[PDB]
Amino acid sequence: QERPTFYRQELNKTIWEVPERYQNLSPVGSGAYGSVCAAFDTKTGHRVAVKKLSRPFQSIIHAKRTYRELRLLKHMKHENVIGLLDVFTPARSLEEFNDVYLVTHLMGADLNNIVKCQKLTDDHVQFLIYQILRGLKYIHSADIIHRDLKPSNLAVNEDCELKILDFGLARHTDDEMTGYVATRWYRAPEIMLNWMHYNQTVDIWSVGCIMAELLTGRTLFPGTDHIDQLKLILRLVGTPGAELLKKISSESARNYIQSLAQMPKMNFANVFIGANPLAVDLLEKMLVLDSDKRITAAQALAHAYFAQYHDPDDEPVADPYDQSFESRDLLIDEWKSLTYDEVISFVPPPLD
Amino acid sequence: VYPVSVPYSSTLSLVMPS
Ligand SMILES: Nc1nccc(-c2c(-c3ccc(F)cc3)ncn2C2CCNCC2)n1
Repeated sequence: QERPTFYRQELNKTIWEVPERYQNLSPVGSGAYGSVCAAFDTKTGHRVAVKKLSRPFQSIIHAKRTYRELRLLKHMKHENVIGLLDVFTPARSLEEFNDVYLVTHLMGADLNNIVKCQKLTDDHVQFLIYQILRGLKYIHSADIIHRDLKPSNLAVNEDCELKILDFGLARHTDDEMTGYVATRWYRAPEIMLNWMHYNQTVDIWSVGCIMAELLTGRTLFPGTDHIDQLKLILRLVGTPGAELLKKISSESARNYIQSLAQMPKMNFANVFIGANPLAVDLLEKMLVLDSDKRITAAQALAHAYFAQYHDPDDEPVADPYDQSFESRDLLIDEWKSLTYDEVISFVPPPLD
Repeated sequence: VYPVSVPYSSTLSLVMPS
């Protein structure tokens, strides 16, 4: 219909101005460049997560980041990928347009919380990784690369359902609140130092790191610097041939590895003691340095580890996603104006 | 060696932390 009635309050030391349909706002921590509140939605009867962007138009870099997130979120329509119930702004015109709120279904936790407060069975792992892969198939089908899969970017609820969020840039950073320390632990050797030679196969590495950690409860490669990170990896997957060692490492790192004795590949059945041998087998096809030999999201869905959940008919794909805008160099008000067109054009899901 | 949390042998719930 026309414009809802708004109300105002103070959460996380800033004014939250939202439609009356959203009640009982409770802060549930930070998101990417913003922060998120749990709510009740009187329109649909569901509990929702509302994220308010934090000064979305303060600079060019940020204005473009805001556009990029809205476009992406508007496009993602899949059960295992965060998408939009609603997007709103309290402004009534472009001239007073400063704030952007985004609403999705409320998920209770992420895998970081889970892994640090309970043990998971093999059944738990089967379904959780099954979901990650299924969404990943969808995301990859659209010619999108996540780049930053890790436990904290996988949101979950009490029924053990899972959604992928917070897509990362092809960029290295040590800026505040970007999650840079943990991202390094799940990142594919080929993109540990630069983003010149990579493809979507980087996410499957990540998945492998995540799966292991769900099985054991421990971070698989918790390195302290790039040298220590590469060591820890090779120690498990064996030192590779010289051509490949140089694709996946720096001069200094390469020299460190060679100052050590050749490392053999470990048998993953001797590392992960007690594991379902199907679980080990799949890990063995994810965590390989040769990205071409890495099993893909599509294929892995058909693996026997997920026999209980696989169904090729209910594992949908995506409309490829148009990222051209990324090439434009604009001004704050220019991005902010594209961000406004997208707010106004937004159509919500049907009420079921 | 990483021993698994719950050894394999021959509807799923998760406890939310708060
Ligand atoms: N409780 C909850 N439920 C779902 C998502 C989030 C959420 C959002 C978010 C994103 C878009 C949106 F529209 C609304 C909320 N961004 C980061 N996170 C959390 C995801 C991982 N845990 C901490 C941050 N939080």
